[PDB]
Amino acid sequence: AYQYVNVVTINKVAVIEFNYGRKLNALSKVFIDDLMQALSDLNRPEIRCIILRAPSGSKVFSAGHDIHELPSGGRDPLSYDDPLRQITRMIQKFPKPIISMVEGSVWGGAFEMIMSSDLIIAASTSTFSMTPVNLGVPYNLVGIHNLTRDAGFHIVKELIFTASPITAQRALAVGILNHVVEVEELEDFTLQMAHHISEKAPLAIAVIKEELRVLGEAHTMNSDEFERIQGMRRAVYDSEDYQEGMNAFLEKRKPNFVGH
Amino acid sequence: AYQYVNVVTINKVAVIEFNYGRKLNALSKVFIDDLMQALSDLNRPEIRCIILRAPSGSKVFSAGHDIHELPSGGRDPLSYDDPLRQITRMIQKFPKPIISMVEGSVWGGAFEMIMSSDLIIAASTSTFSMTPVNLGVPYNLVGIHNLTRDAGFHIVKELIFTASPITAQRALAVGILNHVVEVEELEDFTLQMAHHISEKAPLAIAVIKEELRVLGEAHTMNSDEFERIQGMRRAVYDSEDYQEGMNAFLEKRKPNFVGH
Amino acid sequence: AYQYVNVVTINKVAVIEFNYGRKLNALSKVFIDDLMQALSDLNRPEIRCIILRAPSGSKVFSAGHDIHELPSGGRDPLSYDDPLRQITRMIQKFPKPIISMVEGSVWGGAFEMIMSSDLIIAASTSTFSMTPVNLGVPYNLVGIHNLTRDAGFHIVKELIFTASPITAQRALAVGILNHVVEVEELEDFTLQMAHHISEKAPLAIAVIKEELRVLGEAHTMNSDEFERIQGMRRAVYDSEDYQEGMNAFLEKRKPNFVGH
Amino acid sequence: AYQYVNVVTINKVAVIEFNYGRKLNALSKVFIDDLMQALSDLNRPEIRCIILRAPSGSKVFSAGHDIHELPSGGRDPLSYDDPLRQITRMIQKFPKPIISMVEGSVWGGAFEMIMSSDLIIAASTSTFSMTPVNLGVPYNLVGIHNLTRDAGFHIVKELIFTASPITAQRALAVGILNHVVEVEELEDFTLQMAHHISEKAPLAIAVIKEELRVLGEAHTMNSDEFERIQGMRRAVYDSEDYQEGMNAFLEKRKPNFVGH
Amino acid sequence: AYQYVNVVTINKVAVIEFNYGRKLNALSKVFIDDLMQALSDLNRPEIRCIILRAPSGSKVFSAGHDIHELPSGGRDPLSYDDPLRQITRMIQKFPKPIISMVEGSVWGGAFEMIMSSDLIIAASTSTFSMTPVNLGVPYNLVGIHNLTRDAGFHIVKELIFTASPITAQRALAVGILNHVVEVEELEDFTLQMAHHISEKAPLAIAVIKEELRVLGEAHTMNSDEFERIQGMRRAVYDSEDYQEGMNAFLEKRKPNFVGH
Amino acid sequence: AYQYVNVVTINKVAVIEFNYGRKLNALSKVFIDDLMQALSDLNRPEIRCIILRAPSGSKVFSAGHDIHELPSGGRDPLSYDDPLRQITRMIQKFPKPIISMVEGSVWGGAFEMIMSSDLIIAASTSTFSMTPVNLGVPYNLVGIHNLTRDAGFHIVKELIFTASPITAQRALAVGILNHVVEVEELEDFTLQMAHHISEKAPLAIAVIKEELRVLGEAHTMNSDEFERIQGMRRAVYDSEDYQEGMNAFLEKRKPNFVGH
Ligand SMILES: CC(C(=O)NCCNC(=O)CCNC(=O)[C@H](O)C(C)(C)COP(=O)(O)OP(=O)(O)OC[C@H]1O[C@@H](n2cnc3c(N)ncnc32)[C@H](O)[C@@H]1OP(=O)(O)O)=[N+]([O-])[O-]
Ligand SMILES: CC(C(=O)NCCNC(=O)CCNC(=O)[C@H](O)C(C)(C)COP(=O)(O)OP(=O)(O)OC[C@H]1O[C@@H](n2cnc3c(N)ncnc32)[C@H](O)[C@@H]1OP(=O)(O)O)=[N+]([O-])[O-]
Ligand SMILES: CC(C(=O)NCCNC(=O)CCNC(=O)[C@H](O)C(C)(C)COP(=O)(O)OP(=O)(O)OC[C@H]1O[C@@H](n2cnc3c(N)ncnc32)[C@H](O)[C@@H]1OP(=O)(O)O)=[N+]([O-])[O-]
Ligand SMILES: CC(C(=O)NCCNC(=O)CCNC(=O)[C@H](O)C(C)(C)COP(=O)(O)OP(=O)(O)OC[C@H]1O[C@@H](n2cnc3c(N)ncnc32)[C@H](O)[C@@H]1OP(=O)(O)O)=[N+]([O-])[O-]
Ligand SMILES: CC(C(=O)NCCNC(=O)CCNC(=O)[C@H](O)C(C)(C)COP(=O)(O)OP(=O)(O)OC[C@H]1O[C@@H](n2cnc3c(N)ncnc32)[C@H](O)[C@@H]1OP(=O)(O)O)=[N+]([O-])[O-]
Ligand SMILES: CC(C(=O)NCCNC(=O)CCNC(=O)[C@H](O)C(C)(C)COP(=O)(O)OP(=O)(O)OC[C@H]1O[C@@H](n2cnc3c(N)ncnc32)[C@H](O)[C@@H]1OP(=O)(O)O)=[N+]([O-])[O-]
Ligand SMILES: [K+]
Ligand SMILES: [K+]
Ligand code: NI
Ligand code: NI
Repeated sequence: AYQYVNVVTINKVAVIEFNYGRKLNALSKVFIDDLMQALSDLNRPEIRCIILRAPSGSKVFSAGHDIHELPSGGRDPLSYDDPLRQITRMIQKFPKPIISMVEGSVWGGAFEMIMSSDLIIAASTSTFSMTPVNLGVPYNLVGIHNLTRDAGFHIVKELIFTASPITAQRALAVGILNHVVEVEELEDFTLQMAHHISEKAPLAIAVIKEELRVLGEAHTMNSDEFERIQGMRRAVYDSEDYQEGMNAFLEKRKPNFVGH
Repeated sequence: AYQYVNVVTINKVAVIEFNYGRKLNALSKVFIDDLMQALSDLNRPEIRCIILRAPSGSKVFSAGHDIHELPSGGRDPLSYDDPLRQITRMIQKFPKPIISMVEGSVWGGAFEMIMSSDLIIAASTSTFSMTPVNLGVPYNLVGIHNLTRDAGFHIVKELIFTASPITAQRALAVGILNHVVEVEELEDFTLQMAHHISEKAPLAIAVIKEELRVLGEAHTMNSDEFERIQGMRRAVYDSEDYQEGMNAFLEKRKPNFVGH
Repeated sequence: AYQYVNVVTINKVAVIEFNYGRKLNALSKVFIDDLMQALSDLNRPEIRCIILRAPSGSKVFSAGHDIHELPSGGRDPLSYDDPLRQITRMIQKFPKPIISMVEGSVWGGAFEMIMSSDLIIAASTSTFSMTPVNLGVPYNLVGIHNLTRDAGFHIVKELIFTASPITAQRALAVGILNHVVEVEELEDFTLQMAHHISEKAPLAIAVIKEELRVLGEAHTMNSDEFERIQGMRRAVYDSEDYQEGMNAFLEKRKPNFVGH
Repeated sequence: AYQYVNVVTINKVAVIEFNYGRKLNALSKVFIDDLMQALSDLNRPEIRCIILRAPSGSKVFSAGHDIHELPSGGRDPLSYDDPLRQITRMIQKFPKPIISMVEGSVWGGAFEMIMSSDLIIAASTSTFSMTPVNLGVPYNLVGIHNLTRDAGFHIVKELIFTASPITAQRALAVGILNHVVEVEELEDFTLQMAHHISEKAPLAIAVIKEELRVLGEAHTMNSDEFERIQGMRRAVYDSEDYQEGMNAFLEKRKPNFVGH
Repeated sequence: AYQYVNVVTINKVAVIEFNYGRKLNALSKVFIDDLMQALSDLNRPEIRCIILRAPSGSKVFSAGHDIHELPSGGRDPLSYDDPLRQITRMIQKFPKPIISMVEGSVWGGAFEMIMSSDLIIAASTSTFSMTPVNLGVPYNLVGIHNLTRDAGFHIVKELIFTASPITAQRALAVGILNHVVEVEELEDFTLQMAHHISEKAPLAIAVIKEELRVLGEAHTMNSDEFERIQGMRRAVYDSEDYQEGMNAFLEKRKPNFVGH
Repeated sequence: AYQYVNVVTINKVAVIEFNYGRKLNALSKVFIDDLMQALSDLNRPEIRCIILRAPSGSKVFSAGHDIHELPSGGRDPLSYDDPLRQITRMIQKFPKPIISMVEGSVWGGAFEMIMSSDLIIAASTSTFSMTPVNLGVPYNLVGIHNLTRDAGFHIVKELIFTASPITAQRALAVGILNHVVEVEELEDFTLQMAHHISEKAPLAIAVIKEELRVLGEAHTMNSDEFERIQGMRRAVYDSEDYQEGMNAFLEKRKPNFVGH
C-alpha cells in the first residue's frame, strides 16, 4: 500500500490514482517518491498499460511543483535529482505505455509531467497552464524539450510567455491531447483504450517507445553551448525577481518583476 | 513496361499506378523492385512531379509488408536493404516531389511509405493504420523516425500502440494529410496540383527537398546508444512473442502475447 | 527617429510599424538596417514585449526579399550577412518576446521573418506564401529550418513546392498562427496579450526563449553533409533557371524553367 | 573468492590477477563474469585504484576472444551484451581509475580491453596485436571507437589491416602506452603509481573520468548511417570468408579469403 | 597602459609579458582582465601574431587558478564567466595565432590556458602539471575538452589522476609541445617563428583557426547527458572533500580525502 | 591505359604511379580524373591493396592543387566538386586499403591527399608542407578535418600557420607517417606490407575502414555554425589578399598581405 497514491489493477491494466488532494496533488518529494515506487512495483510482465489519474470530481488534477520545496538559497530549482526531473525520466524510460487521464486544472510541472507521458485523454472541462514566468523560474533544457514534441514553437511560446490557461478544446486543436471527452465518459473511454493496448505485443511496444524516447532526446549541442545556458539559468536563479516570485506566492499577492 | 506498375506521363507529371491487386499491393520484393525501376526511369529533366496511386476504386491502397517474406527466427526483418527500407530512402532522395494519392485502406509499412513521400492527398473514405504491435515486430529507428515529422509524439504513440485505424478526417486534423477530397474529385485535384508544381523551378525544388531530408535526419546519437537499441531489437525478434505474432497472422487467429 | 519604421511605446510594450509602403515593405538593406536599429534601441529594461506590424489598412504586409538586391552572376543570394539572414537571427536572439501582428499579404522572406518571431496574430483576411521556387532561388539550410518548427513536413513541402497562398484560417489549422481575429479587433487583441506578457518575469522569459532557440537549432550534421548541400546550392545559383527566374520577375512575365 | 581471478588489496589499491592460464586468459563468458563480479565487489569507498594483470611470468597476457564462443550462425558476434562489450563498458563507467599492467602478448579483444582502461604500464618484452582481419570478423563501431583515442588514424589502420604485433617500445612511441619498464620493475612501478593516485580526491577523479568518457563517446551520427553500417556488418558475418576465417583458426591452417 | 601585463611590439608581433609576480602570475580576476584588455587592444590589422610569456628568468610561469578567489561552499568554481573560462574562450576566438612561450613551472588552470593557445614553445627546464585532483575540484566539461586535443586519452588521464609534473622532454614526446629549446634560445626561436607567421595571409590564418576551433568543439551530446554531468559536478563541489582540498591548500598541508 | 597515371599489378597489389611530371604531379582536373578512373578500374575482388606513388627518383612527389585552376576571386576555391575534394572522398570511401608511398616533397592539397589515405610510408629525404596561408586561400572544413586525425592540434596549427616544411623524421615523431625508410628500401618495404595486408579478410578490412571513416567524420554542428563559417570563407575569397596571393604565384614573387 502507499500513503499518497491508490493502485487498482484489473487484468493487464493498472490505474494509479493520486491520493494527495489536501495539497491539490502538488509534486512534493513525498508524493513523487510514492508515485515512483508504485510505478516500479508495476514493472512486471503481467502489467501492460498504466493510467495516471486524479480522483473522480477533482477540480485540480495537480497544482504542480510544491512551491515550499523550491530552493531560494541560490541553488538550481530544477537539478537532475529534483522530484519533477526524476518522475519525467522514469515515465519516459518505463517499458509500458503510460496514459494521463485528466480531470481538472493542470499547472506548471504537472503539465510537463503529463506531456512526458505517452497519451493524454482529457475531460472537456480540463484546463492547462505552464507557469514558470509567474514565479521567475529558469526552466531547464530537458524540461523545455519535454514541452516541444506535440504543439509547434509559436504555440509553446504563447503558453509559456502568457502563462494563460488553455481549454481542452484548444489543447486538442494544437496537438497536445489525444482525445477530449465529456467527463462522464472519461473513465470508460480511457479504460477501453488501455485494455485494447494491453492485448498488443508488449516487447514491440517497449522497444518502439524507447526508440521514440532516444530520437526525441537526439537534439545535440556542444559543451560550450550547455555551459553558456547554465550561466544564464544561474543568473536567473540568483535574481531579485526569482526571490520576488517565491515571496509573492507565499504572501498570496501578485509579484512585481523588475528585470534583476 | 513493368509487370507490377503501370506508368502514364502527362507533360511534366508522371503517375505510377500499382498493378499488384493479386496481393492487395503488399510491398513484396518483386513489386518494390518494379516501383523503384519505374521511379529511376522517370529521373529525367522533363519529368517534374510524380504521383503514386492504387488503381481507381481500390478497397486496399496497400496491405503493407508482405508477411510471407518477413524473416522467421532471429533475423532482422527491417535491415537496410529490405524492400520497405529501400523504397522509403529512394522516395526521400528522389529530386522531384512525390505525391501519394490515396484511395482505400493503408496498412503498416505502406503507411510509413506514404509518410516518407512529400505530400499526401486522400479520398474522404481512405483509412490509415500502423500495425507492428499486432505482429510483435521491433520497428527500426529510421522507420519510426519517418513517422514523426507530421503529427506530434502523443498522436504517433496512439497510432502505433493501438494499431487502430484513423479516418482521413482525423489524419487531416493531426497533420498527416495535405488534403481530403471526395473520391470522384481525387484524380483531378491531385493532377491539377502536380501540373502547378511542374511550372516551378525544379532545381530549387530539388535542393529544398534535400535540405528538408537532411534536417529531418539530423537527430544524432553516439554509437553506444545505437548498439543498445540494436540489442533491444534483437531480443524482440528472438522472442516467442515475435514467432507467435507471425504464426497468428498466417493461421488467421488472435495472437497470445506473454512478454517473452 | 528612423526613416523606414515608426516606433510607439505604450507602458512596457513597443510597437515597431513599417514605413516603406512605396516598396510594399520589401526587405531592402535600408529597411532592415532601420528595423534592426529600432530593435537594438528597444533592448531596455523598461521594454518587455515587441509588436511588429504594417500600417493599419495595409493590403501588403511585406512583399518579401527586394528582388533588385539579389545577386545575378553566380553569387550565393542568402549568405550569412544578407539582410533577411541578419533580421531572423536578431529576432531569435532578442531577449524579449516579439509578436508579428499581421494585416495584408505576406511573401517569401517576409513569411520566414514572421515565422522566426515568437507569436503570430493575424487578420482573418491575411494571406501567406513561400516563393523561392517562383524565382529558382536555392533557399539556405538555416532559412528552411526556420519554416519547420510549427507545421509538419508534408504541409511545409506543399507551401514551398506550390508557392500557393494559404488563408489565415488554414495557417491557424496547420499550426503556423497563434490567433486569427477580425481586422477591426486586431490591434486591441494583440496589445492586451503584449501588456499581459509585460507583467511576467522578464529574465525567465529571456532564458526560456534562448533555450527554445538552441533546442530549435540542435539538428546537427557533419561537415561533408553541409558542404554537399552548399555544392548543390551553388549549382542552382549558377543555373540558367536562376537567371531566367530573376529576368522574368524584372520583365513581369511567366518564367520558363528547363532544369539547368 | 572467484574461480577465474585472484584479488589482493594493498591499503587503497586493488590488484585483480587473471587465473585462467590453462586457456591463456581467453575472454570466455565464465572468465569475464568473474572479472566483472570482482570489479563490482571492489566498488567501495576504501578502494581508490584498480590494477588488472596476468600472473607474474605470463608469456600470454590474454589470447583475446574465445574463438569457440564466437557465433558463426549468421549471428552478430559483437552484440551489446557479448562479454567483451560488457567488460569494456564496465571498465569505462567504473568510478575509480583502472590501470592495465601488461606482461606477455596481448591479442584482439584483449587489446581493446586494455585500450578501454585508463592507463597502460607494460613490460619491455610485451607485444600487442589487433586480429579481426585474420578471422574475417566485422568489428563493431563501439569496439573500433575504443581503439582511436590514443594513436592516430594511420597507426590504428596499420595495426588493424596488418594484424601484425608491435613492440612495447613502438606502442609507447605512438601513444598507446603510458610507460614501459623492465619486467623485474613492472609490479613496483605500477603499485607506486596506483598508491599515488589513491592519495588524490576520489570524487574529483570519478567525475573527470566520466566527463572524459562522455566526450570520448560524443561522435554522433544519424540513424540511417548506423543502419547502413549494420547492413554492411551483417553482409560480412553472412560471408563465406567469415566461415573460412573461423574454420581456419580452429583447424590451425592459413585461411583462403576470396571476398564473398 | 596595463598594471598587470607589459606589451612589446616588434614589427607585426606583439609580446605580452605577465607582470603579476606578487602571486606568481596566478589567474586572479585583476590579472586576467588586464590580459584580456591587452589582447583586445591588439586586435588590429597591423598585428599578425601574439606571444604570451612570463618574465625572462621566471621559476614559475603561472601558479594557476587563484585559490583565494575560487568560490567555496556550494557555488560552481568553474562557471561560464570565471576568469580562466573567459581567457580560454578569448584565446581560442582571437583571429591571430597565439604562441605560449614557456619558461618555468606551469600549474593547473595555467596548463589549460597554454593548451588553449595555438602553439607552445618551451624551455628544456620548464615543467607542467594538471592539479584539480589535489584540491577535490570537479573540472568542467569545456575545461577537460581543452586538454584532449594534443596527447592521447591514456596520457591525459595519467596527467590528471596523478597531478604529477612532467618534463618538457616528455611533454614534447606525447604531443603537448611544438618545440623544446635551451632557455638562452627561447626568445630567438619563438620570435623567428612568430615573424615567419606574420608574413603569411592573415584572413586565411583566421578562418582556418576558427574552423579548427569549431571542429574541436564539435563533440555533441543531448541535454539529459549535460544535466546528468552537472548533477555529478554539484555533488563534488557540495562534498566534504572539496572543503578539505581548499582548506589544506590554504593551510599549506596535505589533504586527507575520504570519498564524501 | 591512362594519359596521366601508369598502373602495375603485383599479385593482389596495384601500384598507381603519377605520370604528370610536366606540372610536377599538380592535382589538375585531368590528372585527378585519370587517378579516379584507375581506382574505379581496380575496384575488383582480385585486387586487395593500392599503393599511390610518384616515379622513382622524383624530387617533387606532388606540387599540390593546380594553382592555375583556382578561381580568380568571388568564387569558392574548394567547392564539393573540386578535384582535390573529389579524390579525398574517393580514397576514403574506397573499400581496399590505400597506402601513400612517398618520395620527394609534398605540398598543400597533396599533403591533404596522402593524409586522407590509410597508411603513409616515406623516404628519409621526403618533406611535407601545408600551403594555403602562402596564397590567401580559405581552406574548407572537410579539408581541415582531414588534417586532424594523426598529429595533435598544436602540431597541425604550426604546420598550417607557418607553411614551413617538416622532415620525414619529424612527420614520424608527431604521428603523421607509419614508417620512414631509406629511399633504396622504400618500394620493397611498402610492397611487403601491401602483400601481407592482401592475405587478410577483405570484407572485414572494408567494413572496418568504413567504420573509421564515419567515426572520423562524426564531429557534428548546427546549420547556423556552418553558414557562419561559410560567410567567413566568402569574406576571404572576396578579399584583396586572395587576389594578391594568386597574382604573386603567377608573377613568381613574394606576396604582400595586408589583412583585407
Ligand atoms: C515547474 C513549475 C511549477 O510547477 N510551478 C507551480 C505551479 N503551480 C501554480 O502556479 C498553481 C498555484 N496555485 C493556484 O493557482 C491555486 O492554488 C489553484 C491551484 C488554482 C487552486 O486554487 P484554490 O482556490 O482551489 O485554492 P487556493 O486558495 O488558491 O490555495 C489553496 C492552498 O494551496 C496552496 N497551493 C496551491 N498550489 C500550490 C503549490 N503548487 N505549491 C504550494 N502550495 C500551493 C495555496 O497557497 C493555498 O495555501 P494555504 O492558504 O492553505 O496556505 N514552475 O516552473 O513554476
Ligand atoms: C511494417 C509492418 C507491416 O507492414 N505489417 C503488415 C501490415 N498489414 C496488415 O496488417 C494487413 C493484413 N491484411 C489484412 O488485414 C486483410 O488482408 C485486409 C488488408 C483487411 C484485406 O482483407 P480481405 O478480406 O479483403 O483479404 P483477406 O481475407 O484479409 O486476406 C486475403 C489474403 O491476403 C493475405 N494478406 C493480406 N495482407 C497481407 C500481407 N501484408 N502480407 C502477406 N499476406 C497478406 C492474407 O493472409 C490472406 O491470405 P489467403 O487466405 O488468401 O491466403 N509491420 O511492422 O507489421
Ligand atoms: C526569400 C524570397 C523572397 O522574398 N522572394 C520575393 C517574394 N515576393 C513576391 O513574390 C512578391 C512579388 N510581388 C508581387 O507579387 C506583387 O508585387 C504584389 C505583392 C502582389 C503587389 O501587387 P501590385 O499589384 O500592387 O504591384 P505593385 O504595387 O506595382 O508593385 C510596385 C512594384 O513593386 C514591384 N515588386 C513587388 N514585389 C517586389 C519585390 N519583392 N522586390 C522588388 N520589387 C517588387 C513590382 O514588380 C512593381 O514594380 P514597378 O511596377 O513599380 O516597376 N525568395 O526566396 O524568393
Ligand atoms: C575480438 C577478436 C579476438 O579476440 N580474436 C582472437 C585473437 N586471438 C589470437 O589471434 C590468438 C591466436 N593464438 C595464438 O597466436 C597462439 O595460440 C597463442 C596466443 C600465441 C599462444 O601460442 P602457444 O604456442 O603458447 O599455444 P598454441 O599452441 O597456439 O595454442 C594453445 C591452445 O589454445 C588455443 N587458443 C589460442 N588462442 C585462442 C583463442 N583466442 N580462443 C580459443 N582458443 C585459443 C589454441 O587453438 C590451442 O588450442 P588446442 O589446439 O591446444 O586445443 N577478434 O576480432 O578477432
Ligand atoms: C584549475 C586548478 C588550478 O589552477 N589549481 C591551482 C594549482 N596551483 C598550484 O598547485 C600551485 C600553488 N602554489 C604553489 O605551489 C607554490 O606557490 C609554488 C608555485 C610551488 C611556488 O612556491 P614559492 O615558495 O616559491 O612561492 P609562494 O610563497 O608559495 O607563493 C608566492 C605568493 O603567491 C601566492 N600563491 C601562489 N600560488 C597561488 C595560487 N594558485 N593561488 C593563490 N595564491 C597563490 C602564495 O600564497 C604567496 O603569497 P603570500 O603568501 O606571499 O601572500 N585546479 O583545478 O586545481
Ligand atoms: C590546397 C592548396 C594547395 O594545394 N596549394 C598549392 C601548393 N603548392 C605549392 O605551394 C608549391 C608551388 N610550387 C613550388 O613551390 C615549386 O614549383 C616547387 C614545387 C618547389 C618546385 O620548384 P621548381 O623550381 O623545381 O620547378 P618550377 O619550374 O617552379 O615548376 C614547374 C612548372 O609547374 C608549375 N607549378 C609548380 N607547382 C604548381 C602548382 N601547385 N600549380 C600549378 N603550377 C605549378 C610551375 O609554375 C612551373 O610552370 P612553368 O614555369 O613551366 O610554366 N592550397 O590551399 O594552397
Ligand atoms: K485573454
Ligand atoms: K574593457
Ligand atoms: Ni527535431
Ligand atoms: Ni573527436
